[PDB]
Amino acid sequence: ISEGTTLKDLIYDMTTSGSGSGLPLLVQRTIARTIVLQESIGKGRFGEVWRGKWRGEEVAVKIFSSREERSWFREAEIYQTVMLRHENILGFIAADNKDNGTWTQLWLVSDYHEHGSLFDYLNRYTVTVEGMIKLALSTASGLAHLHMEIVGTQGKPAIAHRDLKSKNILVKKNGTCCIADLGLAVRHDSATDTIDIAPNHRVGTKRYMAPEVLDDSINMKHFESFKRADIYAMGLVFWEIARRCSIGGIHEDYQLPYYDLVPSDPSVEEMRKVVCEQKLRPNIPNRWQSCEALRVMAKIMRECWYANGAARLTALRIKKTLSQLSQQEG
Ligand SMILES: CCN(C)C(=O)c1ccc2c(c1)NC(=O)/C2=C(\Nc1ccc(CN2CCCCC2)cc1)c1ccccc1
Repeated sequence: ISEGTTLKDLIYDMTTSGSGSGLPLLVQRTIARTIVLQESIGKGRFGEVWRGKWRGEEVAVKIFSSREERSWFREAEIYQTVMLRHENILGFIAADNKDNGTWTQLWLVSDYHEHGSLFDYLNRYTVTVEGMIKLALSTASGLAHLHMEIVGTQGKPAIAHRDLKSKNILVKKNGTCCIADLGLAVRHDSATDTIDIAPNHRVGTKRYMAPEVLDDSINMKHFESFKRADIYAMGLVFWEIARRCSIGGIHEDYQLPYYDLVPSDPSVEEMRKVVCEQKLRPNIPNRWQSCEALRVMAKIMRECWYANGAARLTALRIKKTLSQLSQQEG
């Protein structure tokens, strides 16, 4: 990397390039070994997220442990060798392995966002009518790009998230959402009908798990079942976004789905009794019937919380309906 080059210039070099893939392997190795670590920003299920600084500019670094090498490679392979660079998808920068053995350092570099995740943003701030649509449209457009498959070698395979939640979705400076953490994700090619992962066990957060996954009725051979499972998880995220929407002071306190039906850190058996056995779904308050924006969101939510997978809406359908709703108020 030559003198005077900035991170903002590097983003343009990979996005407007001939191939929509990431930065070169030698360039990616240089970036990771130049990042000045400032402070630990947060932690999830795999690794620890740290706030770094490359040539003055703020950057996000995910330091993975030597034991969790599977989670590091899966995310790095999905972010690189596919061609997926979208506005509503986390802007990947670099992936590097420093040492060897038990003291192996696994790094994952991406764009930094001051507001943080949707979970931290909603618990701290109250959204407006126009703002609520912007967060929902971006989340719908994000998964629409992931599920979209372009056939002809130069395109991208169909990817299912498998673990969609408010903690996994980050919010940008302009109030736009970007999908993050693709460590548990699954790739699919329609030309040969093959899936990279080993399908046999349940994955992700139990709170956001689909009923088909919970009662083992899900057909793991079918890729559409994984796509439809993400739609149900997106509907639970859509429930909490519209809940914090204030129309003249009237707004509800931020709570996770099934907060009154399930406690913190739930088991497989406990979540099965609410979703599968009793067929209970998150409560939609009466005040939501007042305005158009809150009423349309509630209609999509019930059309995403179906017991049957095939009956649920598609990622492009939620994207198209929200785009028409946004045009009503600009
Ligand atoms: C390519 C793999 N990586 C690095 C990620 O997936 C990843 C993960 C996480 C982040 C990120 C990227 N970029 C960020 O800005 C990230 C995160 N940004 C962030 C930035 C600032 C805060 C502080 N926050 C506290 C609550 C009120 C609002 C401000 C909280 C989170 C982050 C880190 C840990 C858990 C949840 C969110």
